[PDB]
Amino acid sequence: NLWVTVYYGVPVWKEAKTTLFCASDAHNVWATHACVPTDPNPQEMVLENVTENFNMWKNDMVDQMHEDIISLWDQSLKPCVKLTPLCVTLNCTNVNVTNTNEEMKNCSFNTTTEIRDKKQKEYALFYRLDIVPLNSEYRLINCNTSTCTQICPKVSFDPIPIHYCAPAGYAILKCNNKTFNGTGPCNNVSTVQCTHGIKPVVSTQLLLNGSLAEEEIIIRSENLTDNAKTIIVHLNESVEINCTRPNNMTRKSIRIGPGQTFYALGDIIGDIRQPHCNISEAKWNKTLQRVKKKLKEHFPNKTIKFAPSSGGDLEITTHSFNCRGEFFYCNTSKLFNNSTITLPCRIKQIINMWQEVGRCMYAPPIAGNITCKSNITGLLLTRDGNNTETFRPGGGDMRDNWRSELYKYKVVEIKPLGIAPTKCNR
Amino acid sequence: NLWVTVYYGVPVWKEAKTTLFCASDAHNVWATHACVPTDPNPQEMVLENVTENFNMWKNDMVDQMHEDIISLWDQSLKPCVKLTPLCVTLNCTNVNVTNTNEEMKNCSFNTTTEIRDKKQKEYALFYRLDIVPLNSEYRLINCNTSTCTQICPKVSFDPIPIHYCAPAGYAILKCNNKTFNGTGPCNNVSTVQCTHGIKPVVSTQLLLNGSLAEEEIIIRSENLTDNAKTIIVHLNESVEINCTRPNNMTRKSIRIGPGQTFYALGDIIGDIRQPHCNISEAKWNKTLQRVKKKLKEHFPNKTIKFAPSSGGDLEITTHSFNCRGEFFYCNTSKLFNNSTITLPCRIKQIINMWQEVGRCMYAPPIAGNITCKSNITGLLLTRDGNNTETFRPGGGDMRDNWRSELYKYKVVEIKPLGIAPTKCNR
Amino acid sequence: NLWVTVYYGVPVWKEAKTTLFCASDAHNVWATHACVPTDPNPQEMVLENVTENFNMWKNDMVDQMHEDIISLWDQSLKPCVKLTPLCVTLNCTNVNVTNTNEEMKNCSFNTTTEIRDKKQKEYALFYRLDIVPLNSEYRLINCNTSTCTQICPKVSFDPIPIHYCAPAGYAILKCNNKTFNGTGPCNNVSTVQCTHGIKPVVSTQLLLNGSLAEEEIIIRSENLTDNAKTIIVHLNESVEINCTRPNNMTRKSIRIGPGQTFYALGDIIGDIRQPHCNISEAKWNKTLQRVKKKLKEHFPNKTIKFAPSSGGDLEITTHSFNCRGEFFYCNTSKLFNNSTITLPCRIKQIINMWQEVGRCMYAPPIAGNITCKSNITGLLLTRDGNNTETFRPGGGDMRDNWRSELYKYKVVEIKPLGIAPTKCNR
Amino acid sequence: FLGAAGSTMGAASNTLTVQARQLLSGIVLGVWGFKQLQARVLAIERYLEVQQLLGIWGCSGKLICCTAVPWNSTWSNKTQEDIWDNMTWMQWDREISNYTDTIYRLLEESQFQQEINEKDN
Amino acid sequence: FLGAAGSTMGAASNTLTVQARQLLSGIVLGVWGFKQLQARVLAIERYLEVQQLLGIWGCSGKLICCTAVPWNSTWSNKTQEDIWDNMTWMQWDREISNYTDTIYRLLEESQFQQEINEKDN
Amino acid sequence: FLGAAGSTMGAASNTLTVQARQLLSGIVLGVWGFKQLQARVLAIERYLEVQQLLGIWGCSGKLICCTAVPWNSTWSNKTQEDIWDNMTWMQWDREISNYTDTIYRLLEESQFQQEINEKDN
Ligand SMILES: *[C@@H]1O[C@H](CO[C@@H]2O[C@H](CO)[C@@H](O)[C@H](O)[C@H]2NC(C)=O)[C@@H](O)[C@H](O)[C@H]1NC(C)=O
Ligand SMILES: *[C@@H]1O[C@H](CO[C@@H]2O[C@H](CO)[C@@H](O)[C@H](O)[C@H]2NC(C)=O)[C@@H](O)[C@H](O)[C@H]1NC(C)=O
Ligand SMILES: *[C@@H]1O[C@H](CO[C@@H]2O[C@H](CO)[C@@H](O)[C@H](O)[C@H]2NC(C)=O)[C@@H](O)[C@H](O)[C@H]1NC(C)=O
Ligand SMILES: *[C@@H]1O[C@H](CO)[C@@H](O)[C@H](O)[C@H]1NC(C)=O
Ligand SMILES: *[C@@H]1O[C@H](CO)[C@@H](O)[C@H](O)[C@H]1NC(C)=O
Ligand SMILES: *[C@@H]1O[C@H](CO)[C@@H](O)[C@H](O)[C@H]1NC(C)=O
Ligand SMILES: *[C@@H]1O[C@H](CO)[C@@H](O)[C@H](O)[C@H]1NC(C)=O
Ligand SMILES: *[C@@H]1O[C@H](CO)[C@@H](O)[C@H](O)[C@H]1NC(C)=O
Ligand SMILES: *[C@@H]1O[C@H](CO)[C@@H](O)[C@H](O)[C@H]1NC(C)=O
Ligand SMILES: *[C@@H]1O[C@H](CO)[C@@H](O)[C@H](O)[C@H]1NC(C)=O
Ligand SMILES: *[C@@H]1O[C@H](CO)[C@@H](O)[C@H](O)[C@H]1NC(C)=O
Ligand SMILES: *[C@@H]1O[C@H](CO)[C@@H](O)[C@H](O)[C@H]1NC(C)=O
Ligand SMILES: *[C@@H]1O[C@H](CO)[C@@H](O)[C@H](O)[C@H]1NC(C)=O
Ligand SMILES: *[C@@H]1O[C@H](CO)[C@@H](O)[C@H](O)[C@H]1NC(C)=O
Ligand SMILES: *[C@@H]1O[C@H](CO)[C@@H](O)[C@H](O)[C@H]1NC(C)=O
Repeated sequence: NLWVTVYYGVPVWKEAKTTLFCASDAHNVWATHACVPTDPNPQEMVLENVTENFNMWKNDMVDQMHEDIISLWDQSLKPCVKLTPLCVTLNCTNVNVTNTNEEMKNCSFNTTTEIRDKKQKEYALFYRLDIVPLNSEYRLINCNTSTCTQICPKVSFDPIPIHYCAPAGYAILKCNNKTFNGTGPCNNVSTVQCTHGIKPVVSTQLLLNGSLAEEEIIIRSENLTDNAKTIIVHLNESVEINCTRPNNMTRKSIRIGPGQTFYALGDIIGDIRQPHCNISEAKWNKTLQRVKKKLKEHFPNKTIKFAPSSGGDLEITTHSFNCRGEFFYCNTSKLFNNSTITLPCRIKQIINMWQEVGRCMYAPPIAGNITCKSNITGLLLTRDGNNTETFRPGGGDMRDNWRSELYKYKVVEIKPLGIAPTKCNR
Repeated sequence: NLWVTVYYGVPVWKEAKTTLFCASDAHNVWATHACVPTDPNPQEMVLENVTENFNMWKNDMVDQMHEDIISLWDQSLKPCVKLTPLCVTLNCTNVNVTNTNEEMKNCSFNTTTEIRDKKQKEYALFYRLDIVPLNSEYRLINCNTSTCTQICPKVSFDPIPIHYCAPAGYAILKCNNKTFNGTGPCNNVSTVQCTHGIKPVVSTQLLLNGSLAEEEIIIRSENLTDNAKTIIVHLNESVEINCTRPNNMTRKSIRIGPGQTFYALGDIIGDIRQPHCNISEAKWNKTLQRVKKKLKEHFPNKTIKFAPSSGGDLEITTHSFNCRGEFFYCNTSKLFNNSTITLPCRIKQIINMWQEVGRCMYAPPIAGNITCKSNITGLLLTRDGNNTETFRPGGGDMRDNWRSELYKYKVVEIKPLGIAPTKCNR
Repeated sequence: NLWVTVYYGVPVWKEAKTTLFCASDAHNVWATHACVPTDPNPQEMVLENVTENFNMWKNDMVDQMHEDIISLWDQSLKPCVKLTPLCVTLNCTNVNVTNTNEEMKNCSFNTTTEIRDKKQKEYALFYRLDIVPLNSEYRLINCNTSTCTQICPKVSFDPIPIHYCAPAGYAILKCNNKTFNGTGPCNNVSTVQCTHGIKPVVSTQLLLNGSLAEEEIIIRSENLTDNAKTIIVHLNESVEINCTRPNNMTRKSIRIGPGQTFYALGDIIGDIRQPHCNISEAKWNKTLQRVKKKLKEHFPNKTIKFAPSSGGDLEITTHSFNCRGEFFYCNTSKLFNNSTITLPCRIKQIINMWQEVGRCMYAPPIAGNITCKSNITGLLLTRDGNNTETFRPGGGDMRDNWRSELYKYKVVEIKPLGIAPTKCNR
Repeated sequence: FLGAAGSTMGAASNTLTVQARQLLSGIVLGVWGFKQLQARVLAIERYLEVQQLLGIWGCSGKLICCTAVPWNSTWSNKTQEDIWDNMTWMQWDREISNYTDTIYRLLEESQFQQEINEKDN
Repeated sequence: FLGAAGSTMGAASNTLTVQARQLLSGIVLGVWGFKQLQARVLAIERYLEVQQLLGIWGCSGKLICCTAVPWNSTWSNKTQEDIWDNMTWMQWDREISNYTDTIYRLLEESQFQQEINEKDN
Repeated sequence: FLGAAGSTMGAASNTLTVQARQLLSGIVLGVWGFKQLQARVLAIERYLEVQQLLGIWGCSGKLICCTAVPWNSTWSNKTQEDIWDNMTWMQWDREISNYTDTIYRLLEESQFQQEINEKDN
């Protein structure tokens, strides 16, 4: 005869959807001074002779991290200077030019500063992407649906990596298979407490400063037959990108409200150039050839063509990214049709980023001569609709940007109570 | 000899005043999406051969629920559009009339919308209960003491039932005696985890959609000798009430603040009628006869008369209630002196409900043709001061409305540690 | 042979930096109705034959209490009436005078009260310490950097004592040596749960209503060789101080902001005197002689001189303190060069107290005839830079005021798990 | 929980399992989150206080327990059969309510004496 | 924790100490404070639920346990040596997962029968 | 708590009941509520950490405990009578503090060996 027996701590792990807590290494927007320090001590535990199913683009951790970075940005942005007084009619005109570049305007308005007293004229520059004409006469673009608060310069929104840990009784299993395509089973799975790397870099159509793939190039997509679901592609090797804004601009510290300081462009000292990105055309051509070869591996020897975006907004049709303080939008039609390739990039100031109804932000200018050197490591492709497949860069949903890093993490709760038979009496 | 002995979990229950947590069944103001789902599973446990003292109108649960519904309303009302810009002088006049109905005015003002720019005239209708004249010239009634925020139409404040549960170690004893009059001892008491029904319906002088009594009619009152303490009467059978606002009104979506939309009455399409409640006069006469018989049972064969309210405010002297989006106030002087009885009801918009200093609310109009069918199940009576007793409908304190449902619930903490003698040595 | 053994609860206490919770005895700013009641039950436990090192002016408790009283003041001050509308140009003039007292002005402005309507003239008095001229024409002093909210009169900011307790596993050791000078070892140390007395009295250069020293006078200072570090001196015996504002002033309840009420000085009924503090000159001379004797005990028979402040702001150079509703600033140059000594004191209204960027407060006037009787029990001295030492009253850092009471408290966590050898086998 | 409370003391002594069982569960963002968080902290604090009281006596982890201390007569002189077959738990506690604290102190010190007697090894 | 999960049932039965150990710690103001506070309340609630489940059975405070109840064959007819040397704990649970609730009810009532048998004193 | 701390090791070994007792209580809405809530979460976490450390050793639920492991001389060569009658617990810890981590690891692995020896059944 046999008797049931209770063991405390057998290795059984249940499903997901619990809460994770931050952990930062040795100010900024996602408060580093508000997470517990990470004991770095890189420690894992390989689970030999196991197998389990990952379902990447349905994961919990992606949703938790996105919904949490929204709650960090929109909470650090709570106490900053608002903008409602700065929405008067703006009497603007063109700026002095020397070479063919319109784009910037020398606007002038009347600002309430000491209440029921003399109001300054207080000229200021504004891009012709932050201005709508109410037909000479103009206004801030986002003063029709939402009023937003300038991100205070004392804090900096450049990304430093975050480490998402799990509380007791919860472990994050990590799949270390090289050729893993997001979903399905995989072998050689380790267990972890705190996730690696994952820098919250916001971008579009070009994952920047992201984690490289290994061995070959992988393709991730909900259903390759479906058209509306996004497509993510990692890169065998990073493609260097070097993007510069070559101007020297002055920062007018102007008053607006008692203890309300607003920072506007003052003047451009020197030549008026265009903001632009640089890519190695030979390297990009090799990368494009390799990735299209990988995708033709996924299709029955079908010829594949690339085309730019169709009709979206400036946040979608362009490689929207965040440099050292400024917000760039680059028309990437050149890449997708020893010699470098140049991308013309327009810089925007009042942006509606994450596409919220009720949110925008004013980005105070940086004092000129800003450069960003980064690595393209990801491609966000979608196809629409004869015997040909056409791929276009495509964004919209920001979650995919987090999905490209957390593709190898799931959260599981431990079930320590196990029951099994043996010869034991009482 | 005997020895004391410790038992873990003897049935002893101590007194009250702990914290309860919500539970909602399968949006609105009292967030349903913020309470844990109720495992419905109606489960109780009758306690045979017990007796205990209930003291209804001193209970904790009533105070907790009222203080909590205030914290829900005044927290869901936090992010809605305020009203300070909409308090300018209003140049109004009368509306077109055809039959004898003053009551509505076609006011006109100057609204700040784009700041330091042209301000619209923007006519809007307003009831002559939301208007005070500062003697042609008028103003919003509640722009002298408090500024309040319109309840955003996307959320709906119609009541759905809430279930108040108890945490571990706390049980809510429920008295199931039919003839229970709120206070005193009662037999056949069960124990519960989560309370039944209890819909947070706000009303006055007429409990609507409330829980019926059983067998006979009961009378509840602090001290029948005292005059200032309220009186509650349940109903043997519900009296149907059918109250209609027979107009078709337009909703002007108007701008006021960047991202600040205010909704005012646009126009009335059709005939101008009066809002009016309907009651079955035969049914009400039978109910009144039965209830006055029950009250004469409580008095030494004393003749009892009913009279309307004396001198209170419009929130007290009238059957103030909340229909599908609108706030009705009905002069119930007809009931208390095959043929129906009609009550003339005036509708109000900016109300100070729960009678707070610092709170009101703007109720955006509903798009016409609204009806509310409900059951009168309670009477709130008070008497004032020869050889006669006169009863009048009377409100003021909103807590009594919750007291009519939670009259059979008390919270008790468990004392599992018991001590008793037996022959046991160590 | 011996074997290690585990004892649960040996007396070992580790270091500090945990969290403490308030406790108030049987409204005001530091909410008494928000701390758990203190079970008074004065209970301690003397630890015979122990010794430990206290390091007073590095303690945790001082920082926690200061950072917490800031979070109480700046949270009770959150819902009060703001001041932005009251910053218009002020057309003022002098007040009627009879004797040589300028100091008060009969200002007049235009207040927005019903929005886009007639604005009152609404004269009000203001001290010539709350006014800056923007050269006839004046403005509120703190309408250039920060807007602040008047402390609502319904709450009173007079201090009542707070009791700082420790949670479980944490005990506050208290050194009862009489001659203890803040730092070093001391004998006869007891253990406590909840601290004694400690009233949060904000002052400068004169600790008021503070705890007396015992036996002799003590000197506390980071490094007597260093000059920038503050110096605290307790008093053998309290020196009585009696400070009066002998005027009868009217409180104009004025509107500004719908539902907002601002309280300004109305008029002075009677004679126009000066606010002035009183001290017993004989008692102060004896106290000064004793304290300088004590300090010469600390120096090699060096002659010591006292001089007033050098060049600080009105919050530093003067005995700034808080009377029954008003804020006094007294030029103490008389004390430091049967007959009383009189201090001329100027009263301020909009103060920047704790010296924050972004904070001030409007103190509504009290209805005349205010007196404060208190005991000087502490001296805040600093020295600067031949063969002489010169001491001056000096503040700036408010933390020192809390350091004068919590000089005999440290927090320690218990380590109940002890290990030791004995003859025990299993 | 609260089962045979109406039954006699002896009858209740046999059905004490349900109260012990249903003590960490039921009968099976300031909207409401803080409310249930505070409730479920109070629940575990109550459970842990019961565990502490059971531990500091000789009944840590036992539903049924016995002690060495026989109580004084002054608290109650009622006969055993009348106590255990005619009376419930509640007004029995009410009878002992004036003496509850003393027995707790008597329990804990009797416990210490038993350990130090067993600690001689 | 999650160690020999890949090893056999018997092999896993020997290395269960780490899961038992690392349950109250790791592998060793609404910004983030509420996040970690809710996390560390959830951790202790999970640990206490495990403690309660062990307590209401006859294994309160034991890593290894035996019971009196022998299970019926319908749940599993696999041989012992195959069971403890061929598969892992997870597939065993998946085979039993349809029956886990029944055994816990069988476990708790078995304890009640055992305690009442031992309660005859 | 912190009673005979000034007395000798042997004297302190007799009055350790108070420290064990007063660990879940005292010596008997962001104004202050969050402060006391965080305090009373920290209290229970500390108590549970002590309980865990006692449980994973052979001392779960015992104020006095003995172990099978004898320590090496290197940590201390002081005589027993001097140790238990001349100094206090704190200076003893300070002497041992450099070795506390090692013994805990030695404690837990010694515990595992004793179970597996007793697990042969
Ligand atoms: C983009 O790629 C680099 C590649 O790593 C660098 O490789 C060079 C040689 O290939 C080596 O000399 C450097 O030490 C490597 N590391 C550096 C430069 O940090 C990645 O390291 C970065 O992700 C990118 N480099 C940037 C952003 O400068
Ligand atoms: C008011 O009373 C009804 C009564 O219940 C209804 O009774 C009729 C016959 O008497 C029966 O046909 C219905 O099924 C019953 N239930 C209904 C109509 O829901 C209560 O049910 C409600 O509280 C009220 N009815 C309303 C508001 O329509
Ligand atoms: C300042 O000192 C008093 C001193 O204490 C008082 O002493 C007198 C006689 O010396 C005695 O009659 C009183 O009862 C004592 N107590 C009082 C007056 O409260 C302190 O008690 C106070 O700290 C101060 N007195 C004040 C502020 O009135
Ligand atoms: C705007 O700028 C133009 C430049 O010609 C100037 O003439 C005009 O007065 C300015 N203001 C307005 C109101 O047009
Ligand atoms: C702003 O102020 C100036 C003062 O010169 C006034 O002329 C102008 O009309 C105002 N608004 C405009 C039109 O810019
Ligand atoms: C990846 O890069 C390596 C580097 O040499 C190359 O050999 C390999 O062919 C590449 N594979 C793909 C799929 O790009
Ligand atoms: C980008 O490339 C162009 C090539 O003509 C070069 O002139 C320019 O300086 C580059 N920008 C950089 C390196 O920022
Ligand atoms: C108000 O309406 C009346 C209607 O006769 C009109 O005459 C008047 O101009 C309007 N405005 C004012 C300021 O009266
Ligand atoms: C509102 O604006 C109109 C513009 O026609 C003006 O005539 C009126 O006086 C302003 N205020 C009043 C009195 O309604
Ligand atoms: C309650 O209603 C029933 C229904 O028939 C009736 O028989 C009874 O008399 C009523 N009692 C009272 C007190 O209304
Ligand atoms: C109310 O009763 C009257 C009776 O004359 C009827 O005309 C009216 O339609 C009723 N209202 C309703 C049913 O909404
Ligand atoms: C200010 O007060 C003076 C007092 O002479 C008066 O003459 C003047 O009109 C007032 N207002 C202004 C704007 O000066
Ligand atoms: C304030 O209003 C008055 C109304 O008489 C006006 O004369 C004055 O100029 C306005 N502002 C000043 C200067 O005080
Ligand atoms: C303290 O006061 C006492 C009171 O008489 C006095 O004897 C002693 O000398 C004083 N000591 C100092 C240092 O002031
Ligand atoms: C302060 O002392 C002076 C001495 O001349 C006296 O006249 C005055 O009344 C005193 N003030 C008080 C007691 O408030």
